[PDB]
Amino acid sequence: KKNGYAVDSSGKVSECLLNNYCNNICTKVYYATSGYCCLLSCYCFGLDDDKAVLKIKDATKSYCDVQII
Repeated sequence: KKNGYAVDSSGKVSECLLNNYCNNICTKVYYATSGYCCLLSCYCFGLDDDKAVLKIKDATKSYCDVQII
C-alpha cells in the first residue's frame, strides 16, 4: 500500500469529477483507503495494487499531503 497518481490501465487517470468519486474508485480498483483531485490527477492514498501509478512532483506531493496526511 503506497500513495501515487492513479491511472487505470494505460496512464488514463481515474477521472475525478469530484474527490469522493476518485476515492471510491480507488478503493474499488486499486485498494486505496482514499484519494481526490490532486493538482492535475487522481491521487490515491493506499493503492495496494499499482497499475502504473504516475510520478508526482515534490511540490504536488507536498501540496497534496497535509490535506489528509
